[PDB]
Amino acid sequence: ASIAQARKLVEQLKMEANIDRIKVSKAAADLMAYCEAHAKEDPLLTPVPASENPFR
Amino acid sequence: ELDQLRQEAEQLKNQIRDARKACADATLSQITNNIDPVGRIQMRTRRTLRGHLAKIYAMHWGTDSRLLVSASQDGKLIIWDSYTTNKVHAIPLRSSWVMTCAYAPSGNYVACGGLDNICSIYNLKTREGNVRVSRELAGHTGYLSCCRFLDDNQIVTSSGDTTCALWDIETGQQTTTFTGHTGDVMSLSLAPDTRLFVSGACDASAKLWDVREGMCRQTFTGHESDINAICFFPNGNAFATGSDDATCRLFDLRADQELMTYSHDNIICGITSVSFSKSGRLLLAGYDDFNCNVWDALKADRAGVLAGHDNRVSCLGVTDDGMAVATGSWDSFLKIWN
Amino acid sequence: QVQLQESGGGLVQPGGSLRLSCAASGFTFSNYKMNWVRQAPGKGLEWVSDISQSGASISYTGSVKGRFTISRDNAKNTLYLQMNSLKPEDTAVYYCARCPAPFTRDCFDVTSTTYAYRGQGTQVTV
Amino acid sequence: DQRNEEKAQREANKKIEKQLQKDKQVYRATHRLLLLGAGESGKNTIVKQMRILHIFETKFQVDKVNFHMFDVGAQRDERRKWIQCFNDVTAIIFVVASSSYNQTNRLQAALKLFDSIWNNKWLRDTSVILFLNKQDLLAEKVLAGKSKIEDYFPEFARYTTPEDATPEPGEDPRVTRAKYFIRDEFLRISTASGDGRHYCYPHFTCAVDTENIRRVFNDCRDIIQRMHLRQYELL
Amino acid sequence: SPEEQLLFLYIIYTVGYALSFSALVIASAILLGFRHLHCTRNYIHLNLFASFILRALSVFIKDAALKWMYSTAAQQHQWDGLLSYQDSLSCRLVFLLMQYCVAANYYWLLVEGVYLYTLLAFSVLSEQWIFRLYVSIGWGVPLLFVVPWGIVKYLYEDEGCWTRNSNMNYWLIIRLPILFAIGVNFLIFVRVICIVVSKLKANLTDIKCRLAKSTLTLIPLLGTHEVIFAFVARGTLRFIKLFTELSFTSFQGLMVAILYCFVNNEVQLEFRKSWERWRLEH
Ligand SMILES: CC(C)CCC[C@@H](C)[C@H]1CC[C@H]2[C@@H]3CC=C4C[C@@H](O)CC[C@]4(C)[C@H]3CC[C@]12C
Ligand SMILES: CC(C)CCC[C@@H](C)[C@H]1CC[C@H]2[C@@H]3CC=C4C[C@@H](O)CC[C@]4(C)[C@H]3CC[C@]12C
Ligand SMILES: CC(C)CCC[C@@H](C)[C@H]1CC[C@H]2[C@@H]3CC=C4C[C@@H](O)CC[C@]4(C)[C@H]3CC[C@]12C
Ligand SMILES: CC(C)CCC[C@@H](C)[C@H]1CC[C@H]2[C@@H]3CC=C4C[C@@H](O)CC[C@]4(C)[C@H]3CC[C@]12C
Ligand SMILES: CC(C)CCC[C@@H](C)[C@H]1CC[C@H]2[C@@H]3CC=C4C[C@@H](O)CC[C@]4(C)[C@H]3CC[C@]12C
Ligand SMILES: CC(C)CCC[C@@H](C)[C@H]1CC[C@H]2[C@@H]3CC=C4C[C@@H](O)CC[C@]4(C)[C@H]3CC[C@]12C
Ligand SMILES: *c1nc2cc(Cl)c(Cl)cc2nc1NC(C)(C)C
Repeated sequence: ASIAQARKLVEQLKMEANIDRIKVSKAAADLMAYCEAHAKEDPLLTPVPASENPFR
Repeated sequence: ELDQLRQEAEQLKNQIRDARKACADATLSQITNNIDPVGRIQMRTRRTLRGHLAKIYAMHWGTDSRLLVSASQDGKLIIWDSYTTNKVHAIPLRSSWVMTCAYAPSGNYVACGGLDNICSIYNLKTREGNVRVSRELAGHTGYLSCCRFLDDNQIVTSSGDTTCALWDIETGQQTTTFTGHTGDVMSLSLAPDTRLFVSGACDASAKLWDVREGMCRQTFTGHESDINAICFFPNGNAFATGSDDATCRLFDLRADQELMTYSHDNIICGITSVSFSKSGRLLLAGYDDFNCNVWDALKADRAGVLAGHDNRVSCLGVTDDGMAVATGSWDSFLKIWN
Repeated sequence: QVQLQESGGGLVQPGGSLRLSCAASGFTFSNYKMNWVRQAPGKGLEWVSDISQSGASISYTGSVKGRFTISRDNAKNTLYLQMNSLKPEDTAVYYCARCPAPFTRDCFDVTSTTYAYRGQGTQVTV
Repeated sequence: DQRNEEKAQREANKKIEKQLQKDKQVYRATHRLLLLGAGESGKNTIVKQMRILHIFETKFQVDKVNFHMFDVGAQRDERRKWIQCFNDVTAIIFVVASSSYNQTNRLQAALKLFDSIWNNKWLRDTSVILFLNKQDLLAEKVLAGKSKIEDYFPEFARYTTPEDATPEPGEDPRVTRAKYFIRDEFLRISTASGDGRHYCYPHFTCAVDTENIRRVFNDCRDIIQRMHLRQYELL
Repeated sequence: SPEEQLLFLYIIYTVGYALSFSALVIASAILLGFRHLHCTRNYIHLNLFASFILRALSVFIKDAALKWMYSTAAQQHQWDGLLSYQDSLSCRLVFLLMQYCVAANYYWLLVEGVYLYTLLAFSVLSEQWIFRLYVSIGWGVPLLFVVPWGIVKYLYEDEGCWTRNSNMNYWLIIRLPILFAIGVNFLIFVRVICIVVSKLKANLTDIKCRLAKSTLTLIPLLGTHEVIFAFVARGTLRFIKLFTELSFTSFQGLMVAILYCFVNNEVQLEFRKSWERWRLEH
């Protein structure tokens, strides 16, 4: 009965454990690097001029 | 054998927690202290798309950033033109209780699913111009909470069956079923490469699925209540979740834990929708307090507020070019912001 | 991770007294309504007793009123069920469960068959 | 040229808005009813008589007014999320099996689900028409006296039948207690929260009772009238 | 003194009309500028506000037009330069507009009552069509008895700027339909109060102090001030009557504006949203 549920959960836990995790500092640096690289193409971060704003 | 396998589960969970803490050498609140704030994001309603008769439960942008689909409990699947506030198609549905809708990235098809446990595919670009049912993807034993169009005739549908599914529309039978969630699977978000997707459920956990293999690649815990919305970071290496906990968390697929917590002490209302801007710098979160808050995705500061909805904000959506933010609500009005 | 492990159960003679401690971890205990449910042998999940966030409003199932009493320690994030004058009908695995959303008077699906925020349960045999 | 295609967009919008007006005239004319209930709560019989005698979807018509009843079927037992879908619903028709036994306290299980409907902050304006079903099977249970509600509700022995009692012919005092004691366990929740927004209209029905299609119509008039009377602040 | 009595009355009734006009244009702007208050009952409310404003401005003209002329006649024992206008139909038509504004106010009270009653009684109706029918009734059925009254006064009667209803039978042409409007408003008022007290009895302690507020909110809306006055003198009694028959109908515009656009719970709600929005801007 619940033996199948327990065996499936534990095999999922071991499948999730054996992964190449990275320090949170490097992931934070990469995330802020993408946020810094694509800041020019964000018309919500930087308000796009009304000349090329289709919703005006 | 149950108690010993529960012991195995608890020690393996503790091992995963220690491996996450060993990776937890910092946070964004420490690294982004040298990051200038975005200021006040004061976005104003540009258009109010009205015509719906009931609560707007779902909304999704086309890839052209012009066309929306909005699903409402009245039994309508209206296709809007966001530039000219004009309705392109008014698709009547067989079941009034539509809980989700998706606009195909090719623009040809549009989905909708709800309490009928069926995801109905409608063919917009049809030879006669009559928007007609293309397929009815039955097979879920639970309500359809979120369906996202995969590119090549595939659709990833999430149900209250606690089980996601990848359907082959041409045949009508699902090729994969994603199991492992114990609560109602509430929201989906396909990665930009459409190779991995993330699922939010009422188990307060988020799961990273391999859509091609069918395995839960990663289980994200840290939330405290039902995950109501999920959305990927634009680069597909992180995602944000919204729950009834009244907080947004930003999980990273690589860091394997929380990056930021987007909460406010004067906020006690559940988060129904989450989105990102083109740069991923602005985290748009819909709330039960009838307004959307523009969170700084790198600082957790409320950079702005999108207020003006007379009822619960149920669905958010950013255009694929990021030029606007659509906010549907239970007041039957879909507002475009910029 | 919403973790709800429980202790203090076991075997007791009819008329005895028991106190089940529900050590909650992973969610701010003072924010959300808590309750006990129990599953007697016979495949039935029944709600036992509610307790509000502050601990002011306490309800009970009829069969356990006046003989069961629950307290909550929002400082230690623990929930108790003092079980006085037990009967052989009280044999059940008692699950300490919390409702799904904080700051809500509604307490949904604590007695559901596969609830997510319900503890692993402790067996109390009388 | 873009003028012709933009005017074709306008013309399609005009057709669509005419169809949406014609569909709204039917939408706000039909009454939506969510039909809830416990396991084998007797609500299935209520479906049959509202279907034939004039999720799953039921359309019936009494006194020229259209009603749509939505029996939520093939759904799990975690009603946390899809019950938010039922705010525009005029009335949540709650069927309780008052004599579910003769599994484990189906009345207290229904009472706690009833308590969670009022306190749901999205159902804080949807009224609940309450059908306390199986009033005939509750008769034989309590007058026999081998299976009591006092073991499931100790406050029943200290409970006396209310003065607002209207016992049917054949309802001995032993049943009109259990008939009306259950009704006040639900009204203890219906009055301790949300006054003026939603209202409970408890009713006593059974498999042999046939005018259940009129009790919902009479109390859906009451729901809509009270919704209008508080728009003018007359109530 | 009779003079004193009269001047202690007309200025106050304009004051009543002035306050009704001010608060009522404020209320019309409020009902129009929020969008969320945009319903069909609020469209009937906006029409009723506009008709009350029409009768307020119309009585302002009537009392001011007469005064312009009176001032000139008495300016220098002139007498001339005053008689000509009365014979010029430039005052006959303004008095016809006055009688039409009065009739339209009474019939928009009637339309408010009929809409409320069918909202309580016949809940199967198309608010797109029924609202056009209600606008047509409130603004057009007054024409169907004010303009035949106009042609009857033109054809059959003499001068006097039609302010002398000497042949009262010809004045019945506009009196009876207004009494019909008031009588049907009274029947709708008693029905709606019966419905309100039936909803109060069926609930769970003292329904009297709540039915009091309900009835006092319903009196100005359906315009049941008139059922005591109009349906009906002694020199003391006549003075007592005209004073109330003017003051209540003058302040009922202010009372309706307050009771259905200011202390209304949804607009007190409605305001609290727009205002907050304006605030975050700062
Ligand atoms: C805020 C603004 C836009 C609203 C202005 C409304 C104005 C027109 C209202 C407010 C007060 C009113 C005036 C007060 C009373 C009188 C005296 C009377 O013998 C002639 C009409 C007259 C002069 C009214 C005309 C209309 C009036 C002037
Ligand atoms: C009283 C006469 C002079 C009418 C003209 C003044 C108007 C503008 C005044 C009178 C009553 C006032 C209202 C009194 C009640 C409230 C509730 C408060 O929470 C928000 C403002 C609001 C909604 C006020 C708005 C302004 C208001 C409508
Ligand atoms: C505009 C002013 C100067 C004179 C017009 C009278 C105004 C105050 C009144 C009279 C009739 C009223 C209109 C009656 C019906 C309609 C159509 C409806 O769909 C929108 C409101 C609207 C448009 C009302 C607006 C206000 C209104 C136009
Ligand atoms: C001296 C001048 C200002 C008098 C003007 C009177 C005007 C405002 C009155 C007379 C006729 C009335 C209109 C009659 C018909 C309609 C069409 C309806 O669908 C909306 C209301 C509307 C548009 C009314 C608005 C107010 C109205 C236009
Ligand atoms: C001098 C008289 C004619 C006018 C005084 C106002 C009268 C008519 C008002 C004041 C109180 C009102 C009554 C109070 C409540 C009820 C009970 C209801 O079941 C029938 C209508 C009835 C009876 C109302 C009818 C109208 C009413 C009688
Ligand atoms: C000055 C007057 C004519 C204008 C107001 C209308 C009067 C007649 C209305 C307003 C409030 C009404 C009262 C409201 C409360 C009730 C309680 C009800 O159980 C009996 C009738 C009674 C006692 C009503 C009698 C009539 C009443 C006094
Ligand atoms: C409440 N009760 C009464 C009772 C009586 Cl006899 C009269 Cl005349 C008036 C009443 N008014 C109220 N409430 C108000 C209208 C708010 C004062």
